[PDB]
Order: sequence, then structure tokens, then C-alpha cells
Amino acid sequence: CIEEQHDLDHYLFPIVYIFVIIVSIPANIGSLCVSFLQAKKESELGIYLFSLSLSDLLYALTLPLWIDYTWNKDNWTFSPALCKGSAFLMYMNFYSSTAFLTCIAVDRYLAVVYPLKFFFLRTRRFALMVSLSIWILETIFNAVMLWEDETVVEYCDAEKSNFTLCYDKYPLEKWQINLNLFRTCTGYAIPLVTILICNRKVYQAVRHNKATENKEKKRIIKLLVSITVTFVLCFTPFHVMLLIRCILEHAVNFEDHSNSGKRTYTMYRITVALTSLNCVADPILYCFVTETGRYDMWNIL
Amino acid sequence: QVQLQESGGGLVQPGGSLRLSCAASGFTFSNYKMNWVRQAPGKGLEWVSDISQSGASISYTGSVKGRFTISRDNAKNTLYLQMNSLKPEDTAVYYCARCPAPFTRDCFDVTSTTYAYRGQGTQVTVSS
Amino acid sequence: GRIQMRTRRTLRGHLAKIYAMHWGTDSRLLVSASQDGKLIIWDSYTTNKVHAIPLRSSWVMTCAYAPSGNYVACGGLDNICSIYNLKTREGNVRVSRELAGHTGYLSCCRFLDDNQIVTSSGDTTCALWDIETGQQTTTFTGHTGDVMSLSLAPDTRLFVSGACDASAKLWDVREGMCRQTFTGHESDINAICFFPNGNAFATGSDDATCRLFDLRADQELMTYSHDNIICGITSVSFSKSGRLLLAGYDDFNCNVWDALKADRAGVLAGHDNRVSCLGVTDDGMAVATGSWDSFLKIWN
Amino acid sequence: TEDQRNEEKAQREANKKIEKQLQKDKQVYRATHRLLLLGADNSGKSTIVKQMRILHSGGTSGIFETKFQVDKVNFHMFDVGGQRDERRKWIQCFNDVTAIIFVVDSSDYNRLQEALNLFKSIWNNRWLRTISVILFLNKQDLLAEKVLAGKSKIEDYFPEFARYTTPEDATPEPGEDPRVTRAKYFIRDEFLRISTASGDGRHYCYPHFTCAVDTENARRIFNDCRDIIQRMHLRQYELL
Repeated sequence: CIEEQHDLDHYLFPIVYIFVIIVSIPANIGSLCVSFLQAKKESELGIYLFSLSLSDLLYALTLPLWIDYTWNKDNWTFSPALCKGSAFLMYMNFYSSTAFLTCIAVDRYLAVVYPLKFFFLRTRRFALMVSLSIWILETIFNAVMLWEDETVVEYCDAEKSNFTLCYDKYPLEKWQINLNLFRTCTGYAIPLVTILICNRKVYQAVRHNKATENKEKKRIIKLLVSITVTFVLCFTPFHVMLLIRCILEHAVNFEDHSNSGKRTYTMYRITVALTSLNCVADPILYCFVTETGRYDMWNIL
Repeated sequence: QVQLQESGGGLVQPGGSLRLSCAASGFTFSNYKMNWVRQAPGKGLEWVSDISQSGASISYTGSVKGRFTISRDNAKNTLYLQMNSLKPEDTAVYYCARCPAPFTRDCFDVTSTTYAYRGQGTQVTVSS
Repeated sequence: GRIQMRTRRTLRGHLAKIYAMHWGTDSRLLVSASQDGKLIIWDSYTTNKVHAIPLRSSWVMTCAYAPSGNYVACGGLDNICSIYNLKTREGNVRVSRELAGHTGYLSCCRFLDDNQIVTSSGDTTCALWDIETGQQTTTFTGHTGDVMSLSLAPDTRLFVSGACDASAKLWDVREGMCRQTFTGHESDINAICFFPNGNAFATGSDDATCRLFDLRADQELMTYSHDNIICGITSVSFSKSGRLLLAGYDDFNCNVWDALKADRAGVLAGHDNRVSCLGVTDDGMAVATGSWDSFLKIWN
Repeated sequence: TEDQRNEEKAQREANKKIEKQLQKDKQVYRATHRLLLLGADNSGKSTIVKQMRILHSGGTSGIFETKFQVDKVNFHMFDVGGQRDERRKWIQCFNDVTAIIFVVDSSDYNRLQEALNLFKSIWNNRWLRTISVILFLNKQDLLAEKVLAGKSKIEDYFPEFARYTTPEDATPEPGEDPRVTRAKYFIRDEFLRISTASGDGRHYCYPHFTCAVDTENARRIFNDCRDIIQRMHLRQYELL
């Protein structure tokens, strides 16, 4: 326990999370409903968009407990089962959303880059199988933390009181390290390489297109640059800090207190707070900037 | 009955031109596209200058370009033509014609044989 | 004063635009023709497919169901009318007879009985055939433009057709000679249908108007129009009683005009492209439509 | 309740079976692309289609349907020759083809105005504004000869040629005369004016130069189909 952690989190986390929840919720409702509407038609991209929206809404569902916890006080009377379940759902989303962004990028790649090939993979019923498969795989591989007793209590000397730490501790427990290594290598590295490749290829095709004027090209490049920058900014720092923790806490003696405990943990928490902005960013770019069918779905509803 | 009746013709010579008057009746005049079309001995149908709906725009082809005076008037449901640089080639039946559908730029079959919406026409005797 | 309907049912499975549609004398079953080449027979009462005929030529513009409910006629831009079996003891749909001899794209066809058929084509003529031998017996002529419709009167001895020239003409089948012609319209026909009593018959046009005529009349009865609509009309229909009328429109919509009200009432909207055909059951328990969006939405 | 048993048996045996067959056939249907062909009587369209078919018909005395394949993607091409001269009605049966092949006789200057009017009508047609058209110009070599002889000079049907100047976009062919290129691209621009003045982004016309002997036309059609479908995908996958 370090004094600065509580005080800094008290201001940092509620401020960002209020905006994140209030803006993301309606945006993701819109994205999910419009994605389903599109899926009912021929386009298979609707399924992936629907799954991504569902994942982000799962995230938004868990966040309120976390804002309440971060505004840390003695008033946390919820059973530890809630601490288990909320973290489980939050990571479930995080990685499912990364995967479904990967799927959207791959789908648009196969579609625009190959107008006359690979119809089998682009079928709706193949997308359904992929979505169910990835759901089940991620759930079975992330179950490990449900079994473990993921809740700890520690004392703060300056505050002179106990506290309940939800999910993560400092230093990391061995099983947490083993879980996080795999979770990184599966849920962050793979989406990152794939989205860049897909969007680069799509822009290459658009520039190579024949029947497009200057304005449409400019709008397309704007959209693609926006998407890539959004992904990178939202995600990279948190995984960087998480890897730093995972490696140093295993390799670094725990008596080197000041720098590690005070700075590294605080920066890791700051990046965790930052990552939440992807929930706001994804609906805008993927649905609203381009598609008028959002207005049609609103009229239908 | 949907018909276009033409009037005016007869004696003509190089350097001298008559006036061709067309009389559309029983058919809304302005909103439909208009155009002339001619047939001459030893050859089929040929296109001639048009005039858009409400008399907005004009067009021509090379042989006729800048030598005939096209125009439309709602006051008589008529097209007009006066000849310049006249040649014996002027001899022809001047079919006053109109396009098949309104509010459109489609005039697919005006040149087609046995096309329904065109006038009987008149002839001019170029002589000297 | 106000008319409205909902999409009671929807038929899905066609892979292209539906160009033609027809029921059978048994209202529960219906035929459907699509540019994809499938003459799918659907069980209407359970929205089920019961057959799938692979047509010889994809470009189909017509489809008919024999009054006995057994034989189905198909054809189109190939200048041929083909017949198939449905109730044959072999248990498999198969070709029965094929009619050839026209010089233009097939526009409409209509069965007269289990052993006879009448048809119209885009070569400015109509013909009568014998199914048993597949031979002509009478040919009709007199029009100037393409003929694009048929309406066999309930008294099948007489039938009428509409053409691309400003005229619609009547023919008596056994005599084979035209005996009347009307010429009011300015941009000419695309569809025609008869009244149950047979005296009056409807008609569509390329100009934004619907018009009526009668056998006893030597005059154009009337013409409906709306100031703000430019597009044309694509089909027509009638009621079981026959008093009320209907039509289909080009602008991805229908528009229900009535003669007895003499004014329009509402619209059937929901297709995202042209409506290309219509129809009602022989008993009137249901109504169907077709569209270029490939859905035979069936309306309440 | 034997009626319910019979209904269930009939439904299960018929609908499942024939719908499985229908999906199997739809898989084939999507993979095949369909194209309409147009041209004048003196044009080389018949020769062009015959050359493509030889490069590798389903009917006669009517629609002259043809099959061809490129890059293992199967194509259909249809030529409607069994109809009389009027086109405005049966033409709209092809509102959903990937593209329309349009061939003109540029050497026959008399029809050049007729072909120009027909192309105007096609371009502005209500049901064809969304269907890209491929433009083909033939009998080009005869254009130089016509200029030399001048039996019916270009100016006789298009005096704009005299005031016309070769454009910067001009890419004269290695063994081609320059003024012949001027006139050729001049007629090309004559048609492209119609193409562009009232055109919209939902449409396009692709010009190409060829004589009927050229076999590449199949690959040109294939590549332009790729381009068309790529733009429809850009619109579909929300990149626009």
C-alpha cells in the first residue's frame, strides 16, 4: 500500500469513467442494433460488428462497480463473488473486442481486396461459427482466474486501516503472471499485426481504384487513418505497462520499493484508465461517420 | 389522335429558303422533347437538330450544323426551320418527331422504322 | 376514404429479380419466375417450396399455370413457350410440350384449357396453339408497336392486348380479326386486365395515368392522374367482386387508385425496387406481389 | 390426426431436400457473372463474341447466350439478336448485369450520330443510370484512310474536329499517326462529354480501343467487372 495510489485514483478514475460510460452506452446500443440490421441482410460484416458491440456493452456493464471501488472508501460491502465476476467479464470483453476488431479488418480485407474470390469464408453461417468458436475458446482459456481466490486484503500504515484489493495485487501472483503472458500474446499481439495489414491493403486498393474521385479518396484515407490511430492510442500503453509489470515483478527483488511500487503501479493504473476510451471510439468510427442506415434503424425503432 | 402535322414546302433553290411549320395536336407539347428527322431519296432515316423541353437547349450534327434554324414555340405547338447554304440535298420529307416518354432524356426509337410518334412530313423541290 | 395493408407474408429464396408471377386454380399453390431461371412452386399456406424447375433459359418474362393446375407454361426473351408436368404419375416435374414460331420476345401467355393456350409477343402479333400437337391455329395482327400484355376474358372467346403504339385492340379467338381500337393515351401501354362481367377492362401506361375502356364503348372512359408523380405504371389487378381496382408503379412503390372512388387511396410500400407483377387468388383469400428486389412480399 | 402426419412428412421430405438443392445451386449462381452486349449491325460484336467463345452458344434463333471463363471465374454474355429494331422496352431486362458492353462503328460516320444518340439514351435511362457501360470503338485504322480520301470527311458530321486539339492525356500508340489519334480521341471525347456532363458517381463509362480480332477483350471485361464490384464493395462495407 502506497499513499499516492488512493488519492490519485480517486480523482483519475471516476473522471474518465463517467464520460466513458455515459457516451459509450448509447453509441454501442446504436452500433449493435444497426449491426444486427445489416446482418439480417446479405452482408456478413454485421455479425462481427454485432459481436464487437456486445463485447463493449459487456465492458460498460462492469465499469460502474469499478468506479465505485476506485472512489475507494470503507463502503465496499459487496461479496467477493462480485469482485471475481466483474473482473472476469471485464477481461472477457477486453479480449473479445480485440478479436472482433481483428475479424472486421480481415472481413473488409477479403471483401474489397478480392471482389471475386473466397465466397465460402464470407458466408454468414461461417461468421456465426467463427464468433461462437472464439467466444468459447476465450472463455475456456480465461476461466483460470474464476477457480483461484482472486481477492486480497492488506494494511496501510499511514492511513492506519485495512483495505480490500479487488483482482490484482502487488507484486503479481505467479498464476496471474502465467495468465497475463498468454492473454497478451493472444489478445493484443495478433489483432495489432492484422488490423494494420488489412487497412493498409484496403487503402492501397482504394488508391488503385479507377472510378473514384478525389473527394471520396480523401474521405476514405481520413477514415482509415482515424481507425488505425484510435486502436493504437487506446490499446498500446496498457499492454506495455502490463508487460513491464509481468517481467519486472518476476525478475526484480521486492525490496526495491520506491520507484517500482509508487511509479510503475500508478502508471499501469493510468494506462488501464486510458484503455477505456476504445469503447467510445469504436462506435463512432465504425458506424456513425459513414452509414446513414443508423437513421433508418432509429426510424424503425 | 396523337399526331404531328407539318405545313409549308414546295419551291426551293440554292440561296432561297422557305419556312417549315409543324402542328402538334392532341398531345401535351412543352414537357416532351422535340426533334426533327428527315428521309431523302436512296437513303434511310437521318437525325436532325433537337430542342429540349421548354425550349432550353439545342444540338446539331455536322452536316446541319450552323445552317438551319431550329426552334419551338408553345404559342403554336410547332417547330420551325429555315434553310441557309441550301443544296439539292435539302429535298426530303421533314418528319416532325417527338420522343416517346416525358420528363426524360431517353429518345431510343425516334429513328426506328415504323416509329409511331412522328408526323407525315412535307417535301421541298430544290430546283434551278 | 383510406386503404392500407401490411406484408402478411414474405417469400425468400429467389436469387434475382422476379419478373412474373401466377397462381393456380388451387389458390394454395403459386408459380414464380425469376431471371435466375427457377420456376419455384411454393406452398402458399405454409410458405414452403414444393418444386424447383430449372428453366432452359434464364431470361424469363412470363409464367402461367394451367386451369387444371397440372401444366405450367414458361418463356420469355427466347421467343419460346415451354410446358412442364407437375401432377404426372412419374412423380417428377418434366417438360411436356414446347411452343415455337414467334419472331419476338414472349410478353404474356395464358392457358385456355388442359389442351390449348393463347399467347402474345413483342413482334406485334398474338397466336393460338394446340397443346396436343403444338401447332398454331390462328394468328392475330394489326398493331404497330410491341405488344406487352394479355387479358383472357372470363368468356374466353374474346381477349384484349396492349401495345407500345397508342392503341389497344380486341380479338375474337375463333375468327382471328380485329374489331375495335382505342387511342386516347399518349405514352402507351404496359399492362391490361379484364372485369369479371367482361364489358370493361383496365390498362396501364408509360405516362403517369391509368385509363378504362369498355366493349360497349367507342370512347375512352376516363384517365387518372396525380400532379406530383412522373414515373409510369407496371401492372394492374382486380377484386374478387371486381368493383375495386389497383396498379403497380415504377418508383419502387404501388399506388392504389379506385374507379368507384375515382381517386387514389394509400400505397403499398416496402419494396426497395420496381414492382414487376401482381395477382390475387381465385378465391380472394390472399394477395401477392413481386418485385425487382427478389421478394414476393404477400400482403394482408 | 393422419392429416398432420402427412403434412409433416411432406414438408420434411420436400422442403428440406429441395432447399438443400437450392443452396447448392445458389452457390453456383453467385459465382457466375452476367453481361449484356450491344452494338450496331455493321459492328463487329458477333465477331467479338465468337472470338471470346473460341478463347473459351446456349441458343440460336433467339438469345445468343455464350459462356466464357477467366481466372477460374465463370462468366455469361448475352446477345439479343432475335428482336426487331425497337429497343426501349426489352432493354431494361438487363438492369442488374455487372456491366453493358457497347460497341460502335467509328469508321461509319453516318451512324456515329445514331450511335451517339443511342448512347445518350442508354446513359440517361432511368433503369440504367446505375449500370456501368463499357465503350468499344472499332474500325479505327479506316479513320486515317477516310481522312486521306475524305469521301465523307469528319467535319461533314462533326466540324468540331477542325477546332479540336489533341489533349494532354493523349498517349499516341507507337506505330500510329498523330492526327489520326487526334480524330480518334476526338470522337472518344464526343462520347465522354455525354458520359460526364449529366453523369453521376453512381455510374461510369470505360472507353477502350480494339478491333474484333483482339482476344484481350475478355480480360478487359473481367478487370472492369473487378473495378465495378470493388466500388460496390467500398459502398457496401461502409468505407464510403
